[PDB]
Amino acid sequence: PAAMFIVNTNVPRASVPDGFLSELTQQLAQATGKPPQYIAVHVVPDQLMAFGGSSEPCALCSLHSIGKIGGAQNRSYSKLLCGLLAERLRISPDRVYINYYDMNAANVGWNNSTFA
Amino acid sequence: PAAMFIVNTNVPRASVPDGFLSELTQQLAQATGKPPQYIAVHVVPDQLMAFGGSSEPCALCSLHSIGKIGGAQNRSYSKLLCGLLAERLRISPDRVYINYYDMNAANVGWNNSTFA
Amino acid sequence: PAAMFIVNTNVPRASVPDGFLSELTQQLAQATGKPPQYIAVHVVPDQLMAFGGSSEPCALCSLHSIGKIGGAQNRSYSKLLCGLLAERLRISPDRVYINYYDMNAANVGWNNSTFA
Ligand SMILES: CC(C)c1nn2ccccc2c1C(=O)[C@@H](C)N
Ligand SMILES: [Cl-]
Ligand SMILES: [Cl-]
Ligand SMILES: [Cl-]
Ligand SMILES: [Cl-]
Ligand SMILES: [Cl-]
Ligand SMILES: [Cl-]
Ligand SMILES: [Cl-]
Ligand SMILES: [Cl-]
Ligand SMILES: [Cl-]
Ligand SMILES: [Cl-]
Ligand SMILES: [Cl-]
Repeated sequence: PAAMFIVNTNVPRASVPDGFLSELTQQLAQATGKPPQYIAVHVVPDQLMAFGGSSEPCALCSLHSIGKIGGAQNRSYSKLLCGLLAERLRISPDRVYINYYDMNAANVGWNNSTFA
Repeated sequence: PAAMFIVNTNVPRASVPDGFLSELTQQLAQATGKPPQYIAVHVVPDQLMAFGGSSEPCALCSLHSIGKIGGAQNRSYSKLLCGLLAERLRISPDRVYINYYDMNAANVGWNNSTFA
Repeated sequence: PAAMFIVNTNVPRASVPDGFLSELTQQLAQATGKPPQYIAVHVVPDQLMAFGGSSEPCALCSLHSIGKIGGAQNRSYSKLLCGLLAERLRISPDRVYINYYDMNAANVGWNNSTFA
């Protein structure tokens, strides 16, 4: 039942608020319905990035999840996650892409095995 | 109609030209037929990498796009992108991998929603 | 026949042993049956990450391969790779995810073309 969220951004590290990784863990566990134990978060600041040819603040993100991915769900995750990047990192939501991936359990390794 | 291009390389940051992300943005806009506003670019230098067991300059890259991905198009993008990586980052084209992803609009978040 | 392996971890760079990239290359070549010349490896230490909300050592990894991906094969790769991360980076196997991707040859660029 794993899920993992990565955010890559040109915002500097010092502008990522204390607790951001915990907030992402908590809110993604609520949004996906998964226990927080199985949510992993990876935040990558200070990146060399451009969005539409502008180097103003932006983010490129991915959510990989075993299940809980689909049309309506992804719209709800995007409202949640773009809102968090706007409020916490001051990145405009129209300068964020988030790619969503529904992983088959047999294609996710954990603890010397897979979830298949 | 988003697209995005990521380059991970062991070439040092000082060797990535200041104009490289703009050059990639413009050349990918032309190659995909998309307005440059829709293209995001991310360059990640100074990485700990090996390609075929050697740590000479190399790159591992990804192009994710809503449409404009397919057998013939991907052959053409590989020539474009190997040319840019060879000239601007001094990477031999046989030390470049590019993974191509045709993303469904429902699986790309932007601006608080998805493109579906 | 390309394959590539990426490990992202919060373990510090100084904790990644000399020879780790070579060990990954050789062990993956053996595991996948591919010649090492086709294997790329990418290790990303010092990352800002959490797994289950905790920032104890963890890793998020990916193996992309043209073929040699499947249920039993991925279980075997997970035992190998978690074992290497435990022995070499001191990361607990229950704090590792590895995502496996079977890439179509037409979607992997190399040297001015694709593998199709
Ligand atoms: C030069 C040769 C040994 C060679 N190096 N190499 C590195 C990565 C991926 C493929 C290849 C390859 C090939 O034989 C082509 C035809 N697949
Ligand atoms: Cl679930
Ligand atoms: Cl934090
Ligand atoms: Cl999958
Ligand atoms: Cl679209
Ligand atoms: Cl080697
Ligand atoms: Cl070398
Ligand atoms: Cl998709
Ligand atoms: Cl070889
Ligand atoms: Cl199998
Ligand atoms: Cl182990
Ligand atoms: Cl594919």
